[PDB]
Amino acid sequence: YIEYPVLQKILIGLILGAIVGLILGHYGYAHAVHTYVKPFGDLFVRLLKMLVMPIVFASLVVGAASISPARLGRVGVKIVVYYLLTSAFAVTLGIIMARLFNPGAGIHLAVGGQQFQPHQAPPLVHILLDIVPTNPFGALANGQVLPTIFFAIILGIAITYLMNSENEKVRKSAETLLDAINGLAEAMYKIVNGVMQYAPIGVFALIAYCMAEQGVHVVGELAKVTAAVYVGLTLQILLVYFVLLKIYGIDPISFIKHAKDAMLTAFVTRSSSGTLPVTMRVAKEMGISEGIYSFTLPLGATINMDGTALYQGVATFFIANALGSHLTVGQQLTIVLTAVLASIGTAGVPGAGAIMLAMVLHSVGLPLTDPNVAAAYACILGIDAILDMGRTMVNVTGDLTGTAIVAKTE
Amino acid sequence: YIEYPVLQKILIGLILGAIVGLILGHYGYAHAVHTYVKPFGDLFVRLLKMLVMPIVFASLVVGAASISPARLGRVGVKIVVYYLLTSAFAVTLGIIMARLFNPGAGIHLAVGGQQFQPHQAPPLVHILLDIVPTNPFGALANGQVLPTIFFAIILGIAITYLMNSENEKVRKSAETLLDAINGLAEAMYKIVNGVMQYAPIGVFALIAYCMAEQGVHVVGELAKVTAAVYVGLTLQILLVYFVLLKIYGIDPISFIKHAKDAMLTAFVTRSSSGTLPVTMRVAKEMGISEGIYSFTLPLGATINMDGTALYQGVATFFIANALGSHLTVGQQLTIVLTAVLASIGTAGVPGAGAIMLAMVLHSVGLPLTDPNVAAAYACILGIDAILDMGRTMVNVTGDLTGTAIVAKTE
Amino acid sequence: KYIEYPVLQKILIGLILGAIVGLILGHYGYAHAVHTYVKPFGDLFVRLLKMLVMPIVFASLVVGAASISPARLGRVGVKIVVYYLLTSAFAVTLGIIMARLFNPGAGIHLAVGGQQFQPHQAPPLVHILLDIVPTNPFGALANGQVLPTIFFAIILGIAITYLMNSENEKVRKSAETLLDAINGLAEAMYKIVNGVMQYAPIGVFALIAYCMAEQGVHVVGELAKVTAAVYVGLTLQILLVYFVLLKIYGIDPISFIKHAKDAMLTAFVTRSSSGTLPVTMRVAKEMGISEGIYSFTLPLGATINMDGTALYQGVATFFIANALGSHLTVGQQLTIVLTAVLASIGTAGVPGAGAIMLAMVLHSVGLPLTDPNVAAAYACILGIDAILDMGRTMVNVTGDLTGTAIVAKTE
Ligand SMILES: N[C@@H](CC(=O)O)C(=O)O
Ligand SMILES: N[C@@H](CC(=O)O)C(=O)O
Ligand SMILES: N[C@@H](CC(=O)O)C(=O)O
Ligand SMILES: [Hg+2]
Ligand SMILES: [Hg+2]
Ligand SMILES: [Hg+2]
Ligand code: NA
Ligand code: NA
Ligand code: NA
Ligand code: NA
Ligand code: NA
Ligand code: NA
Repeated sequence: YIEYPVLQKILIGLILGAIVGLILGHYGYAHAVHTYVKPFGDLFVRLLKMLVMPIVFASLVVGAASISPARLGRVGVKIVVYYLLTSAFAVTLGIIMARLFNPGAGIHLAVGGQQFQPHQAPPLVHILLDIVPTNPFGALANGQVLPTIFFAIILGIAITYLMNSENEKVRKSAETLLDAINGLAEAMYKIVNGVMQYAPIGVFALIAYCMAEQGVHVVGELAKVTAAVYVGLTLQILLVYFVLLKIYGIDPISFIKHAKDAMLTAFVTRSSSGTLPVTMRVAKEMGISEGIYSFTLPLGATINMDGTALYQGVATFFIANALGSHLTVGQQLTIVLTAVLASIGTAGVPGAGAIMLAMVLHSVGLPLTDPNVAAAYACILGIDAILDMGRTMVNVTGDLTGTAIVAKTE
Repeated sequence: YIEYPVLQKILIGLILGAIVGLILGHYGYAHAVHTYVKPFGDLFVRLLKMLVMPIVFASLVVGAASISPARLGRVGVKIVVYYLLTSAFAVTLGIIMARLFNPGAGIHLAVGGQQFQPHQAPPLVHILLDIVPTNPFGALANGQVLPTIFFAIILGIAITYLMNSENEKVRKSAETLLDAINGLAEAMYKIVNGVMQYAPIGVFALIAYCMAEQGVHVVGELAKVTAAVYVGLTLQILLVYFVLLKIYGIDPISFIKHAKDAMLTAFVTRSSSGTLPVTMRVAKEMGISEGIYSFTLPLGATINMDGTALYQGVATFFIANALGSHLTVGQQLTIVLTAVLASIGTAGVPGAGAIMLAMVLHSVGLPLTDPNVAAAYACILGIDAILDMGRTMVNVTGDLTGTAIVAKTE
Repeated sequence: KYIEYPVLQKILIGLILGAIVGLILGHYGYAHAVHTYVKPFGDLFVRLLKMLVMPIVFASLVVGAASISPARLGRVGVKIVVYYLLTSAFAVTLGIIMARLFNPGAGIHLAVGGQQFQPHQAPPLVHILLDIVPTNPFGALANGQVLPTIFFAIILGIAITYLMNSENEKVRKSAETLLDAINGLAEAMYKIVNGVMQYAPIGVFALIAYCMAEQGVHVVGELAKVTAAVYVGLTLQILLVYFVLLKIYGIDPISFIKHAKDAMLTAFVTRSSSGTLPVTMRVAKEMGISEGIYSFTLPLGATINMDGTALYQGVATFFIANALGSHLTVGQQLTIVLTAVLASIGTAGVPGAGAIMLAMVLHSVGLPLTDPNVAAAYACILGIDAILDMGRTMVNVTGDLTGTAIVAKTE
């Protein structure tokens, strides 16, 4: 009986969660909320957590095979260099956005009864080294997001080199495997949309609790982050796209004139993908060559989400702050590096980057298996659909921009 | 040098195990049996244990893709509804069969020196929740039958939805994967028949011991179960099939008249599969439409083993009773739910349902990694080929019945 | 990266140049400068190999087992696998007796944890056999467990083939696409070998910049001792094993080498059993051998049938035993024979294949690479690998040309 505008569907359980919560954080005892409504956001949280392991790894084998030299011609060398440098700046700017806003801190929580401890971050030599997983199976098997990453990328570059192989038997294998890995990837996102369908219930319970148990003080903080994000996203559009459209030859204000339909679709769809027969239509409607908008636009569909990278920058900081954790330089620029990858393999479905955030949380020090960490995560997971729209939308823009700059080079 | 009627082959080591045992549980010291002949049933037990994990999972991804809406047309909606409601009643009736007989209890054993403890079955909220595996890889990797299941069925439903996909790249992946997962499944059953070949040795040692060390008191108890099963199987045939054949239009006593050859083959083959060019032949020799007996008969080959579902009902109870464990309501109707699935993905080979029993043992509270549990399992594993015949046979009948009732609807 | 040279000479450069930056800094300077600074670079190397060890035991053996599996090979190949299996089996026997003559390692006595290597107590036979049917195959791979992993590979790869014999199509296509996927893991995994093998000069540099830094000059001999124990076993294999049965059948054994010159030298410098196949099959035709005979056997001997590796894995397991202070027992003696047969059977035939695959046979005698001491002794002999890899690679290639010629006479 449940099938509605799947974005409005959430926004309904969200403004209506905040309200069933807030009041039962008065008249009633939110240990009625705690015992009864809470397990439902938990069923939600977990269902995502599930996907986090397959879809880090499955994704990155695929996505790594997407860029791998020598697997892309020089028409695509001159676009990946763009994609990589653009989405890297985006997280830099997400860090500096959430460095301006203190999104979270003062939302101080300590769920175990004890405040989050950071287990002692060890000698550099070991921390680097300790990421070549000694048994890659083990890595996936239990947890280990980092090695699991290094092992995906390593495989995914190898995978491609076997398609270059002078041998047939070797190539058909190499392929059928790369195929099977994708399809895991895909089927795994199919499960995302699965859970995303449970999402209204889940998101209901999630801020029926942030409102129930964090008082009204969270409301601001949740907004503070939204602000930190959007005002960074449009700070990205202005200080980052318009900045280099002007550098090359494309009239930057009129760029938006033709690219209107794409971005709005990207916004309300909350799916970088959904907006591609809208993006490529727009792409043709601005001089762009058949072969150029055929490579780049549907490759920027998955790889190249500046909107996600900035998101995962401000999200990692919202968790740091939540816990009571000084996110250190170094682990600063880890966020830059890890949210680049974290973006690179973020689906471009509905709630992709919220799951993929785990990867970058995990890599700075905050493992989702840590009551405190996974509390601060369960919170920002509640205002995700609200970020997912500006997010999705920039992600789509960033492909139209790069397509246009490299169009000028050809 | 060993190649005989592979069913008579076992029944030889079985009546000749019970005899080498029983006597060496007198004149000689069955700590000669314990040290010398026993490791040979163990090599057997383990070899099955091995398969249990791949073939729960590989099976259920495949088998879930077999039913998954929307993957089956309404000709098969009107048969799966049958299959699911029939095999469900079968375990209900298996529970009530072994509720009448006390198959096991008084076979009280305590192998660790200590009697089986049940580790404390925790808060409902957690027990449900705690089956969305947090890392699917982990789940399989170490043990975890339940989540492993949930994740199978969740994947296999997703898998199918990608074949519905408007995209080609997406469908070919989705396929090659679903292909690879099968073939695991298959190659895994190939290993079953492997082990099943060692089985005569294995089954020899198994009741050369139940006879050596349990006294003669077991002999009855082993029969008690056989009784509890067969008199449940033919109680199924009479009170369940004849009951609804009479409800629709098919003359129920004459149904058996044409279906003779199928059932006997099913009996001696001990392979639901072997009996399909025999089942479909009989299916044509009773008015059934080419398209109807083409869908349902070879789909009832794997899915829809009323005979297995009942088996796993009475087996779970034989272990409960063996240990000294009151199998509780709830975990009662768990057995109903779990042995439905446990049946749904039971191979339809030789010794399929014996392995797949673990899945349903495991799910009530008795994990095969618990000396006591896996002692009670190693015993009933010895009279498996004796059940496997009545079992196999009903499984085959249940497809011919459903085919005939849904034939009347068309 | 600017780094692309004769990839074998490339290593031999960082090796004679490691030994020299090491040796001296084990005087003037304090090799706790070496220890803190240059050492992690060999470790990045060691680890990168270790990575591969698990996939490429398993992926390899599923494939390789499907290579032999009856009934998957006709009687033209029955009469060659029987050769291959008996030849490579004797090779490790001869590797054991080579390193039984030389004491390669011992007196290189090390105890890294501060404590000397303990052997954890090798349990009742019944359990030790039994305990190799992995109870959860996933578990096995997942965490470590080389032996079961193997048993489970070989068990699958035999089954895999049986499904291709299947009267059913749906059953065969699956069976295949899977057996395809598993290969390609296999293959992609060895692509990663060559990857690491490219880092190798750095890695090998650091590795004996240390064995030279911290083991004094005493190691230098010991490292050579092994090389000796290997080569003088390899050419003891050629003379006492090949020439011995070429003379038994009909082929003039000294003139055999006359036509097979080009193949062996290529095999030597390539350090790649595979690279030397359009060289091996060319020579194979230039000695009467039938089109159908040298088409089956030579490129099947490419991967399966590395006498040169089997002997290597024999002397290597002994170099580790000796290093630690471990009496390698009979039983675990003939384990080495059995395990280095398989260990060879699925050794890639790439560059540094058999060094990785050694882990499989170390692991199966009692020395698990997860044991500081064990994986110290391993990191050492890993440094003089490219030096062995040449004689090794080369014999591996010879042994296919021999078997091809003997079974040629039978046809
Ligand atoms: N919302 C983004 C992906 C993400 O969730 O980060 C998109 O689909 O475009
Ligand atoms: N014996 C059944 C399956 C099972 O063992 O439960 C059949 O093959 O029909
Ligand atoms: N060097 C051998 C394989 C090995 O390293 O053992 C070859 O490629 O022929
Ligand atoms: Hg919150
Ligand atoms: Hg018994
Ligand atoms: Hg050394
Ligand atoms: Na995008
Ligand atoms: Na992405
Ligand atoms: Na059936
Ligand atoms: Na079944
Ligand atoms: Na070879
Ligand atoms: Na080999």
